[PDB]
Amino acid sequence: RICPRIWMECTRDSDCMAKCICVAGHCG
Amino acid sequence: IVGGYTCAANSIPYQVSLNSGSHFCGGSLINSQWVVSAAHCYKSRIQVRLGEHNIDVLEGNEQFINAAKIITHPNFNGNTLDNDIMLIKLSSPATLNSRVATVSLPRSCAAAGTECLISGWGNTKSSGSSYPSLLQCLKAPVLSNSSCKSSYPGQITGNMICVGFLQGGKDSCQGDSGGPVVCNGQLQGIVSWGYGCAQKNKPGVYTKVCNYVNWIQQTIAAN
Ligand SMILES: [Ca+2]
Repeated sequence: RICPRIWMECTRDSDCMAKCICVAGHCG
Repeated sequence: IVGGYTCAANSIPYQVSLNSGSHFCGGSLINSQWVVSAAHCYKSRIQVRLGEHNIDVLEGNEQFINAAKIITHPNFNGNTLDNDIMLIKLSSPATLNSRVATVSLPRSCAAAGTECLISGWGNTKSSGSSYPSLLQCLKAPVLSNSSCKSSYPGQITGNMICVGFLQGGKDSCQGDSGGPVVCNGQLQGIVSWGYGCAQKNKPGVYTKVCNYVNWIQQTIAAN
């Protein structure tokens, strides 16, 4: 899914950019 | 960087780490006061760390300088990631020395097949997560515009290039954003996005720096 290659922690999918999802506490 | 190697000491003197409490993106030093990175790495407070090799240990070659100006491209689109480039002006000039040096802006766009060097402290696993202390390096070629557009139908603009391997296994990944792609000693790409990391037929997509040389020069000249 288009997912920027920035390092970002998350708890929900909504925390991430573009089409990144929250995979175990980080966006990817 | 997935499938790369630990960069030698003294290599990649132009690499910087953008830090906002933790490393989150890379960048490239292009003169003693300006850094280029990706516009999706924008944060209102950024500390730039230069002369880094092991990001977890103070080795004694580092310069930590706060960003004074943070300027994203006027046409950056956060949804599509088109025009994904940002300039940072350091609050004080970096001391250029052995360990800290600048990289040249491109004099022409790179042709398909040119071998480049990509570097960063991002994830080294395609599945799972492993974030290295030491800067990782990867040699990879510029792909043809046609292979790039067929890998990502309807998503590649004229401001993007694909660099990597259609076979996968070697690619940049999360935490590498904003970092350098240097081909023949010139900065040709900025780590921007992809689908996953190191997947078959999904090479990394990078901002095509040779489209922005006049915008970079004018912005530096005006600030
Ligand atoms: Ca260090």
